[PDB]
Amino acid sequence: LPDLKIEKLEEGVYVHTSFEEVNGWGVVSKHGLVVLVNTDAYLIDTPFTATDTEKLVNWFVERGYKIKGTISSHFHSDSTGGIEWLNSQSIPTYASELTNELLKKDGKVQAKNSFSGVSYWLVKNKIEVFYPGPGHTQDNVVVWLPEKKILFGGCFVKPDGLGNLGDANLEAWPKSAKILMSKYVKAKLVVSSHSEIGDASLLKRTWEQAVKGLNESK
Ligand SMILES: [Zn+2]
Ligand SMILES: [Zn+2]
Repeated sequence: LPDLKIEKLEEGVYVHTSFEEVNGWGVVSKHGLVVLVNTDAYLIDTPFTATDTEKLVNWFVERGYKIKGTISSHFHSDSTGGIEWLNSQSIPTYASELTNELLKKDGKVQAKNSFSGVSYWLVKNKIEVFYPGPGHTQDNVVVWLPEKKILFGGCFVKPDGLGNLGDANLEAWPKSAKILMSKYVKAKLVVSSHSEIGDASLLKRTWEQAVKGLNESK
């Protein structure tokens, strides 16, 4: 099983990539980010496991950084698997109240901090959490970095195919995807969960795949 990967994307922005093996899929990988605000560090999604989340934390803590908060883009374990351990560490965890509501239903540990609004600033003018509408899941949120013009779209951004439809809203995804496009028309980079990095075109490609996957389902 490949090691938790950490790669500097640019100043103050790192992509963490963790790995899971699941029968009927082989070895799956998952991208999140760590975002620095000066010497404050923020986790955008957690690794699948407590153990990899710890490694991720330690890596930055040992380099001097203070883990100030974590935000999970949706309720599925590939974003939320580390929440429990981080809670036991008194490292502050966030999720929208819908994500938290869905985590509870799933029998999962909830984030300690939440918010009810479409938009929420985790750091004043530096980290914005935004809910486009239902897509991959009812609750999926994106994370925007205004200074850098980087959008982490989580599993909502699916330019090459929609992936797991298990909890999806095919009816709503096209609308949500358009809302996303209209909000962040000047994105320079778009980091997704299971696709390589790209520019703002990825948001259009998602709208397109949403519209396709929808038609297919009828
Ligand atoms: Zn998911
Ligand atoms: Zn995913």
